[PDB]
Amino acid sequence: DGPEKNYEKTLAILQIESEKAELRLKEQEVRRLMRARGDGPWYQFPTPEKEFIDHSPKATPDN
Amino acid sequence: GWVRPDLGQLSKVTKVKTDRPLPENPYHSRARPEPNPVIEGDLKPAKHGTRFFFWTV
Repeated sequence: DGPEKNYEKTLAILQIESEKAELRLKEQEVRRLMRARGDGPWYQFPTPEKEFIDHSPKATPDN
Repeated sequence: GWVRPDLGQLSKVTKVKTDRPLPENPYHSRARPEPNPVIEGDLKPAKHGTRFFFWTV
């Protein structure tokens, strides 16, 4: 084929490889923030299930 | 005129009428901290696949 194909394929490859490089750097920045701040969907660490708290009236009033 | 309650009557759970207001925050609790906001959207395939080193797919 002509030079066009090799040229424009190389442009297509470079774009793919470039978009991937920025996503990989963006994931490290994201993972650094979720882990240190716990305000994101990741690195959520368990806290006791509140559904097993006994809400009934007790033998004593002060509860 | 006093009648002795039968067996089981003193242990019943009765309803009492009073004009005292119902407390609304009996535990003096603070405001519960906000939940982490949910993320909206439908799943799309991962951009350029796994993006794992040199693997393409």
